[PDB]
Amino acid sequence: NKLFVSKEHAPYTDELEEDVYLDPLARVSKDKKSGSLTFNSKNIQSKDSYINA
Amino acid sequence: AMAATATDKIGRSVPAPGKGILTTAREHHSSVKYASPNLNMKYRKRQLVTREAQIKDWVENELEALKLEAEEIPSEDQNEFLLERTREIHNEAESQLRAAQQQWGNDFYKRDPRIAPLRGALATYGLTIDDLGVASFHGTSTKANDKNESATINEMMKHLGRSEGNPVIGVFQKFLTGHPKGAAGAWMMNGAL
Amino acid sequence: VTREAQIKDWVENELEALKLEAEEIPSEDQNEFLLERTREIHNEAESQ
Repeated sequence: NKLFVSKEHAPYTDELEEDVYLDPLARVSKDKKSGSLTFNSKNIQSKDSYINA
Repeated sequence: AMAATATDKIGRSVPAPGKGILTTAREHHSSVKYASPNLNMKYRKRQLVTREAQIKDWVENELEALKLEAEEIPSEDQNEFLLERTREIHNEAESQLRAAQQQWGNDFYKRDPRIAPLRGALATYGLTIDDLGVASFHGTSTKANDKNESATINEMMKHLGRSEGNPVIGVFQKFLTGHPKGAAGAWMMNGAL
Repeated sequence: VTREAQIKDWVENELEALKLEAEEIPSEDQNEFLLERTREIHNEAESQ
């Protein structure tokens, strides 16, 4: 009985809440700490990609 | 020019708002040195007249072909066929243009990360974020809405380069009326006009 | 395929123009500009 797994914390964090909201190339990634999918400041308004698309 | 809706995630908790709309300002500031010419109309104009030629030379190379084709096929039951294809040509040639517009006049920013829809919602008319004179507010008189309906505005101007000293003027059409639950957006979309 | 040619010959006539333009404008802070427009070209060519 574990098909449904209530999210308790979103991928973004309240500190990054809006740093994504109009940085449209924020791809979440693997969190080797958790195995979960959570954003990182290393890929947010990163003009590395913000033009690549 | 722009309209949208937004939300964190699944129907999870109703009574609290948040960032959701800030995504109407998504753009990749990763490198802003080399200007994005797409915002300069002139650039967008040349591309257009350019293809127009292409759209123009295209028909002649096509209508000429109905000659060797549209009467070599049938009897002289001909202009009923020409009109059936010529019309189409003149039409296809049309639609084959008004697609160029939206690449160059309206929908020239959807497929660009480094231009949020909002600049492109306005740059399409030669406007700028610095001309968003006003902002009509949900303005409910809650501790948060008025508090969070106002933060966001800051960012989306803190993020699009609104000139320090170009605030936008809080209109609150609700002190008169109330909260029409689902009617608000009009009352405040009426005012606007 | 017809317009593809048009979409194809279009870039070359455009990328060639970044030559006479993208280094006549600036210093050799160049491929940061090219990449800013070339990318766009390859992209505009796509959407086109």
